[PDB]
Amino acid sequence: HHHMKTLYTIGATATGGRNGHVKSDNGVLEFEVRYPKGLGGANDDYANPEMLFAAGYSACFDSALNLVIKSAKIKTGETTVTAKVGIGQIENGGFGLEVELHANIPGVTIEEAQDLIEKAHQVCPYSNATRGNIEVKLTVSNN
Amino acid sequence: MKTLYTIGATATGGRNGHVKSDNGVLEFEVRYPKGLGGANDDYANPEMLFAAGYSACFDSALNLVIKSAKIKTGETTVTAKVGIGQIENGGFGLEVELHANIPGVTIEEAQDLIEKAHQVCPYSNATRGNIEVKLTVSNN
Repeated sequence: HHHMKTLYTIGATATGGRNGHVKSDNGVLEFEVRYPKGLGGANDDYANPEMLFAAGYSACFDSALNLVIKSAKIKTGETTVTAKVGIGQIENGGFGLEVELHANIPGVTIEEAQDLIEKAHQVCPYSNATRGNIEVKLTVSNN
Repeated sequence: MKTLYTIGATATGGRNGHVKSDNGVLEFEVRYPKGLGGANDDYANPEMLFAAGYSACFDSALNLVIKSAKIKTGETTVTAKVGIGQIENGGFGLEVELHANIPGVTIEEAQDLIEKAHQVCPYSNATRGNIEVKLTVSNN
């Protein structure tokens, strides 16, 4: 039991089996999902849950990074975050993820950049949700 | 781990957040929802991406489990409801209500299927023990 004061909740529904469909409760997100070619699918034309995880994690981390920057009143350029998500088979026959995250923070020193991403990595819910379970390699640049 | 597939995405845009997968298949804007101080509820956000991804991951795993057993069912549905709140480090954490519906089976069969799916789905494996995932099943 992870008791917290819930600030916001959002739902989504998945249907359609192998040729899947996902829709947020409010319709803001709605699209097809399919297995990608590298997992035995027909093509790479559609989204999949691994891609949704990369999209969500990159956005979560960039949002947390910008909150940390604004809280510190530090001048930076516009930040960028990339998330690369891999899937493979794990020990029980299930499947698991691995993640590489990279942030770029223009206009700061590397010490500042490192401090900022360290804090962002504690703020981001995706980082808190995955810590200890999967590999999350996190690096920062200041280009 | 022997990696079978990898996919990337990039987020940028500052106050006008934008996310794009490496291949352009997903590209959309993100903003804070009203409940977290944002202007409205017209945009995606990372909580919504997690709900979409988890529901799809779990439904995919469930269908793989069903097919491996050659069990006849109706079309399944999975809902994921994702909450966010402040946690002990001063940062923020998720919580999930995950519900599957499996038509055409007994509730005991459905429970067995979701228990197996919860070991297959990468989102379940990645988050286990770090967030509460209330997992239930129906057979409507």
